[PDB]
Amino acid sequence: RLLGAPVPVDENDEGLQRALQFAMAEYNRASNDKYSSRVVRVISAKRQLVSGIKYILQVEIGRTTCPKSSGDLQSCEFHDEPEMAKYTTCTFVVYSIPWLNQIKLLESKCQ
Amino acid sequence: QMNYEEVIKKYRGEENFDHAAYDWRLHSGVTPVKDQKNCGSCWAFSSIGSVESQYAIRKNKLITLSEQELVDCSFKNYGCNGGLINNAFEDMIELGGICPDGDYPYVSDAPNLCNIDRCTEKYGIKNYLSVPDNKLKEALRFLGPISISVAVSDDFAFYKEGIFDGECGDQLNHAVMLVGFGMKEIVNPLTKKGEKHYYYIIKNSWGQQWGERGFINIETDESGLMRKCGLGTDAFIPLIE
Repeated sequence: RLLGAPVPVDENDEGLQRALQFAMAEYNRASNDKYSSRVVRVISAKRQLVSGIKYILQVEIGRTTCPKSSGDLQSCEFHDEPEMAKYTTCTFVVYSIPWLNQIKLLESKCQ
Repeated sequence: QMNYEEVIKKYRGEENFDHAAYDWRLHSGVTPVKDQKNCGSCWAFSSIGSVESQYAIRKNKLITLSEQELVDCSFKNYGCNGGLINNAFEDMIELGGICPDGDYPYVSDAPNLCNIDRCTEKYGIKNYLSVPDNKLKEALRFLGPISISVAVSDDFAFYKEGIFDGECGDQLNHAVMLVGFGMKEIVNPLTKKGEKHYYYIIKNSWGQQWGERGFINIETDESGLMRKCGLGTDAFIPLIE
């Protein structure tokens, strides 16, 4: 009913893609694993309007048979054996302030 | 909870006015713009801004109230997860005034338990009234700044200057303040004759870097019945005297 509360927002939301893209890219970089990950699917994403835009992602991540982009980024493939693919779920919280051309990663905790 | 027709009567009476332009920013009716930051508390900034404006206009006093207190203590709303303007005012009445933001600082999303007895004296309202979607200009002119809802889009969050008329949002989602209406002559580059472009003046809560020093202009007609982005489908204004 409410002003300023988190809203659904569709999966193909260009603004979201960019939000996710950033999140993931940031990750692989924070990760120490020599294999880059990447999203299997977007479970539940919500966008809240504030002093800028805030996104809340629920996605399933997986390990691919690829290097840290030193490649492209660009779609490899996930590891064939589910134990190297170490599938899991993460929740990202991105915060963009466009009129300041900046963007952050407020929270990124995985299962 | 009051009746517009009865209220506007005592504040307007005869005093006819010019629908072209009037800006409270030039009549001691608008307090400094603030920033909600990472937290969805526009509903509070909008509300409180309206009451600070009422004090500067009716009491001649310049105070800045605490939207934190309102965010923490308004059990009608949902703090940083949204809220409604009229719920805000509602609770102000129950709480019996809000503290100056000098004693109850804003901290946005940071965990914070509510505490009322945190200042020497509180500032509140007597009640609030709702404004008809065809009386905004009148309302603004004799009653003062109005707390309104509006549907915002990306084209909005990217506003820089001038009288905006870009794409609106999907549904009402943001809370702002209506601090007046203006009018600019602009020579049509094709007919080469100047045309009159009317607009509303809105005070946002995203800081001073956004838009024209925190404000934004919205396209409208001379009567102000044209409410772009449904701006004003929700219009409230607090009364303190």
